[PDB]
Amino acid sequence: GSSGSSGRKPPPKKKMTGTLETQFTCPFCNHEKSCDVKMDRARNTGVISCTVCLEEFQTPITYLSEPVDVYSDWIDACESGPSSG
Ligand SMILES: [Zn+2]
Repeated sequence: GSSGSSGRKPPPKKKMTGTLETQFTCPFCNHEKSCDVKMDRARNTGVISCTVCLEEFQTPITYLSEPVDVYSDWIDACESGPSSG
């Protein structure tokens, strides 16, 4: 058959994702950091919203919960999980 080989493999540049910035992608319109997560403790209910399509969602949260989790939930809640309240 065929073959050559060479080797050598430099390390990839450092690039991580800084979560917990009250910002997340919107699966509805998808316009990058364009959403705000409202963590209401008194009511223990996190409400998310968009800044392009004008959307909003509500979900039960707690002190331990994070502003990054609510985002994920909103996804499954839309693709399959109609919340009532
Ligand atoms: Zn949107």
